[PDB]
Amino acid sequence: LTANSGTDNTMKITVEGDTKLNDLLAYDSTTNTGNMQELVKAENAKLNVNGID
Amino acid sequence: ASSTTEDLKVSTTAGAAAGTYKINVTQLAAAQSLATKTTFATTKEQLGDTSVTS
Repeated sequence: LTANSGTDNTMKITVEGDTKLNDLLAYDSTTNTGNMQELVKAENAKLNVNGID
Repeated sequence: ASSTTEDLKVSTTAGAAAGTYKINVTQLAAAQSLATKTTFATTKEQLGDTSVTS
């Protein structure tokens, strides 16, 4: 599962009504713990235009 | 789909998902080639025995 770009798009997933699936699909990005590993890490674009960051 | 390199070619079938993928290629497939040790004289000189018919 991939989200859009940026660090305001990190995901916190939960499955309600099912338990096996919740054991499969459950992540929390505030604490960086869940049932799903993280292949890519979110980032923001940083640039410098005429000395303004 | 579009790629930033020319060593990697990319095509898309029906059903993909939008996004950006970061490919690293580590190794390339090869194929086994076997060569006879005993080089011959002509491409019409007989190699197997002429006693057998099949």
